[PDB]
Amino acid sequence: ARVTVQDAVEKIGNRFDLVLVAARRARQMQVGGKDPLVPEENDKTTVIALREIEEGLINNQILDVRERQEQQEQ
Amino acid sequence: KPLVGTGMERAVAVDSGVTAVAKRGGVVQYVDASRIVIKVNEDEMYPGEAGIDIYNLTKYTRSNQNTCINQMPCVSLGEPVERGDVLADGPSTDLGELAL
Amino acid sequence: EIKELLKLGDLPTSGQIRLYDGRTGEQFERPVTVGYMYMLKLNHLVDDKM
Amino acid sequence: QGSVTEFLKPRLVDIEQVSSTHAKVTLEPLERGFGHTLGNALRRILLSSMPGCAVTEVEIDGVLHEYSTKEGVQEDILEILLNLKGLAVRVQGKDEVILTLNKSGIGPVTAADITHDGDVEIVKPQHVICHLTDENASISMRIKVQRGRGYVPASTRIHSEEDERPIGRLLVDACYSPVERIAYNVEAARVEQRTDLDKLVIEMETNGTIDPEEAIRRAATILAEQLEAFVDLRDVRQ
Amino acid sequence: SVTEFLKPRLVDIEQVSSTHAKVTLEPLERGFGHTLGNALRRILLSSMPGCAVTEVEIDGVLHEYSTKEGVQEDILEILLNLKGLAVRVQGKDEVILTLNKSGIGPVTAADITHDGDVEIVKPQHVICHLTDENASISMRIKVQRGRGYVPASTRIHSEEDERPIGRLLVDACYSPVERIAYNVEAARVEQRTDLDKLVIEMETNGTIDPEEAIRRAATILAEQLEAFVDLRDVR
Amino acid sequence: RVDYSGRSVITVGPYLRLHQCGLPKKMALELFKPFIYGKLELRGLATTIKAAKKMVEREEAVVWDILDEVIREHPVLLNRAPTLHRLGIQAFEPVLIEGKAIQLHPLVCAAYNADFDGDQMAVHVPLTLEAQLEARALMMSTNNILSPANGEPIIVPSQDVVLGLYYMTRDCVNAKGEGMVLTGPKEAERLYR
Repeated sequence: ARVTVQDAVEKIGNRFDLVLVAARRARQMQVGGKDPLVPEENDKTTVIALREIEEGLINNQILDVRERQEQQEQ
Repeated sequence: KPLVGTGMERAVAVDSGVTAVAKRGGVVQYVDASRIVIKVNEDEMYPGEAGIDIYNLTKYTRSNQNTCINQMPCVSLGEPVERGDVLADGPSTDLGELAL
Repeated sequence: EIKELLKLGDLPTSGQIRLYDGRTGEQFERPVTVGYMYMLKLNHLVDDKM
Repeated sequence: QGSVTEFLKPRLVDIEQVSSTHAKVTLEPLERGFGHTLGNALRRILLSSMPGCAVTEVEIDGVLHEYSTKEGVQEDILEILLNLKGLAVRVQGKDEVILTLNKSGIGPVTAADITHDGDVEIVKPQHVICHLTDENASISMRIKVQRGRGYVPASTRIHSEEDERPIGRLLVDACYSPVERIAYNVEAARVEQRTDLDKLVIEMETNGTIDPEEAIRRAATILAEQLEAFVDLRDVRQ
Repeated sequence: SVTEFLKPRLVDIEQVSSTHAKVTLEPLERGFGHTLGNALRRILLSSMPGCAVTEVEIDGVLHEYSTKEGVQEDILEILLNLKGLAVRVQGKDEVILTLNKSGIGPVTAADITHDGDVEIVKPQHVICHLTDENASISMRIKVQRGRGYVPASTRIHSEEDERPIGRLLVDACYSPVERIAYNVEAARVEQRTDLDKLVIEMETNGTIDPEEAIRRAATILAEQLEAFVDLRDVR
Repeated sequence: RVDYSGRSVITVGPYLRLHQCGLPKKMALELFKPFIYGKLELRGLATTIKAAKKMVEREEAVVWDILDEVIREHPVLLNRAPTLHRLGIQAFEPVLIEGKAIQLHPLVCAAYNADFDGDQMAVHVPLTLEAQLEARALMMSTNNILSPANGEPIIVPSQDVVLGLYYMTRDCVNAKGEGMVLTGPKEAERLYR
């Protein structure tokens, strides 16, 4: 389990919209159509989304380019 | 009964009217959870109507607090009973001594 | 009179008995106060409250 | 380099008991480090793990529900089921072995009023159940005692039998713990042979059901059988 | 359901190199949590077979306290570095090695003379740093096989020999373990209410696989009770 | 009147984590029924919604496993009814404990100001993304430590922590052991031996 979000805050500090970003990733994996990029501790797709934000390869631009990429490819 | 106590609860339990006491005590004849009867001694009696004193014990009954109340015999049988002796215990009472 | 009676009951006058752990079996440091007190059960049970 | 081997034979032969409930179990040899761990650990294995047989449930004709009371008894059915729960009996052949009893007379009924069956052990001949006031009072009931392991409350039994069950069956909890309490002695043994050896004696208060050597024996089989899985480890070869 | 109990099987194991031991045992029946870690802790911790330094001899003043000597380090700290070394000894009970140094540099246990029946765990063990100039050191070390932890308070000290004032000899740690610990947690299986869960965290100095030492202690306990359960089980 | 409330009474778990809930099995699966139906749906152990309702009403043992699969990372927010400051509501990660009450972290109990005298407890279930994940990235008890009132981090390691650490750190003349040459691992062998 993630100890503290302050690590992802060190990645990109916002804390205002991190609810919407991590809720958007955990929404993509929770509704279906997305796969976890992190080895699972048995934590659910939400904590997998927290570790995905901590990975550094998921952000606002990644959700915009990936979202428009799935919308254009679909 | 509380192993640490006062001794006022001895009078409180009998004076609270919860326990079943005995009037004109005597040699007990028949016992039961529903009823208790006592043969009254000839020391003090009324000349008319003769008879002996009968008691009807209340079974498990609902209270206003949704609790359980009942009275249980403290005597076996054939035991002499004086005036004012408690025959049965109410809820949270042991041998006429209050234990809640 | 409390320590006189409790001392007459063969118990240690200080009211403290050496106690061992039920889990690990090791002894707790220093004597420990134990006794028997009157407790109370109320209507606050969490089937009624909860 | 030392004595070597292990302190085998803990022993336990030549136990002595003052009464049927009390028990004294003497372990003469021990290692200097095995003194407290075997007694204090073995008593926890014995309380936490142990077979037992306690009164399961009672079915009586003259009582429709637990709160009702028959005419001519000085105690209610709650207290009667408590006194019946206080019984301690062991059985060999089968786990149930139902029993029944009836009497008409004046007085308290002895625990020996139960009809004698194939496997019956009564440790409490002086035990008292209910009472019979006077005139003609005849009690007849059938007690069923099922073998158990731990403490089975009546809620689990009404949960398992909650699908179907007749009315009038009196369900009570079962402790299934024949051993009430365990004590021992930590004193060291002085043997005019060699170095130092520790001994431990157990004063054990039970219900008078299972022998002390059988209790310590079964506890040892539970501990060692529990270590049988620890002798081997999964993966971890190179 | 019947008189028999549950048999746990560990699916997980965790370790960091040779110095970390992390074991998880679940499920365990109620009351079995503290017995396992209690017996393994108090037995495995106190008594294990091993090897340790019984004495050390240093050149110069034979007394414990000494000054100067160009050792760059306090003699108690040299003895600490010597006690922080694990030695593998063959069937012989006692064996004596020596230490002699020259030049400029650290002093590594790998430079100690090599014996066929004596094995060193690490070349990186540092007894002391570079001494000034040359200052050839002369040390005669003796090691024995005990079971226990040798206390410094009570010893014979050979009456009137290398006895010095008090103390004497060199503290010796037989059991090759550093730290032992266990935790009891709640574990549920199906309809079971509460079950014991054992956590074994044991740091080991080296030369022995920690889990292999665990099953060893299992063989000492089961070896002590084996003749007690011998008449209990027919086979 | 809100929704989805256990209305429990506080108990104190010493163990597990500073943020976690000794949510009980009885309070569980009562408010988790939608997640159990959707769980049996996506997983496919059931057939129809009515069949899943039968599986839940029959109190099957299989429902407990997937129920645990949901409960572990599905947080629960907690508050005392006489609420004062922002930290009154905090998100914990629930784990089942047998009982009718909730085991609560005592260091957090001082943050709630709640007492064990029997004061009531309001237990609410957050709803999906914004609630669970907002309370996960914001309202967690370890994520919020500093108190914007005094300005210092508010933690009360009082009672047996102050007494226990007091008895831990202290000195005594003579007694036993004198000095010790062992340094780092002296507590295991020295203390426990």
